Amino acid sequence: GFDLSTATTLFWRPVPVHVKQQDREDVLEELTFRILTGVAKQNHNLRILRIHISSDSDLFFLHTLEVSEEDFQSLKNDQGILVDFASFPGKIISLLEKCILAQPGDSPRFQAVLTIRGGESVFKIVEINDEKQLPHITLAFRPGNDSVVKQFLAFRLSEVKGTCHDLSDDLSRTRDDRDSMVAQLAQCRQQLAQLREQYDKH
Amino acid sequence: FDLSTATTLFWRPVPVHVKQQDREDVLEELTFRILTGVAKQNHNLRILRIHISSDSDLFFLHTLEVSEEDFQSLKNDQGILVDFASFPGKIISLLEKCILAQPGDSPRFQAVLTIRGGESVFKIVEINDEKQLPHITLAFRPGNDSVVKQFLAFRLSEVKGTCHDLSDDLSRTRDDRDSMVAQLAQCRQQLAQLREQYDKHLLEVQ
Repeated sequence: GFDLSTATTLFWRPVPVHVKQQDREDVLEELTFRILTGVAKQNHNLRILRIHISSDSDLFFLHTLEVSEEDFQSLKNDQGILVDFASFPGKIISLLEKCILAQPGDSPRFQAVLTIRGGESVFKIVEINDEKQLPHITLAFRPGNDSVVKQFLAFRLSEVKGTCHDLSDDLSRTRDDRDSMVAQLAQCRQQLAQLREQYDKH
Repeated sequence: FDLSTATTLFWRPVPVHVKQQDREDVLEELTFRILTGVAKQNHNLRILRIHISSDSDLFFLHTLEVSEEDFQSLKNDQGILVDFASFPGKIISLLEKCILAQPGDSPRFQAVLTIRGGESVFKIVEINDEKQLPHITLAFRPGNDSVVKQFLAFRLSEVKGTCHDLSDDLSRTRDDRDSMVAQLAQCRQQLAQLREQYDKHLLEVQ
């Protein structure tokens, strides 16, 4: 399937989403959106796009979408999506960018909506002009399950563990440099105090 | 089991001899973490939990969990002289022995994890030439999808946190480094200016 190793992040930012769940109350949450593009393990010629909706506050919350260069004609059909596969992530980004920048008094107002109906969920980005609500994109996401959330958290962990390692390396290098500057400052202060004595010389 | 009020008593990699049914024997370095706390349901019930994981296989997990109550069965089915409070200490010293063991040693302390599928047995053995004498033998359950999920979410928030702290120190360190360079440059300026004031004043007084 999809190899999160050879993957490329195109977008990875929190977006203000209106989450609507089945027997729970409507809530405005800030959810993380990551748009990934790569290939299939089985066939290195099959391009795939992956989208993840997660929360930094709920580490178990996850919603996923996955479409190959092939199956894109199915998704494109029924939706009316004018754009091709290569163009698709760009259409998604600009729309999520509009939602990010939306301000209270706005009209037309761009709003992201995630409707959770048990084992399936629908993500839409809508343009709200007073009464009328016009959708720019409507997508089909699958929530959970235990096996998928498990793999995601293992990916996230190795990822954070890695950026942690890099931070540690810079801190070492920075601390080493700071220590060298103090030695140089002390030597300069010594030269300065010695020159002052050499000034007397009376 | 309260993971909020929990306490880590041990947390280190130990060299373990992993034996699996249908696979070849392997010497791996596995992470051991010993925690003690209480039950969510009853704040009066003391519990001990031990996790065996790998930094190389993020899905590998084997767990052991015993409450102050359940200890007596574990104690009888073993001959363990020590009480519940004393038990983690017995485990630690044995894990230290395995950690410090060197190749040519005899008596040599060795950690062994046997996987039969659905169940796994962890033992710490003393090897004096031929004879192998076990000091501890424990029953571990390999983690399922739901248990591995919770573990990785715990690990992630934990690393995400120590990552934040590292970032803060790097900011503070970088700020200090930048200030030292400014101080060094100012000192070098003062030094060059004094030199001109000296040179001139000595030429002038002639």
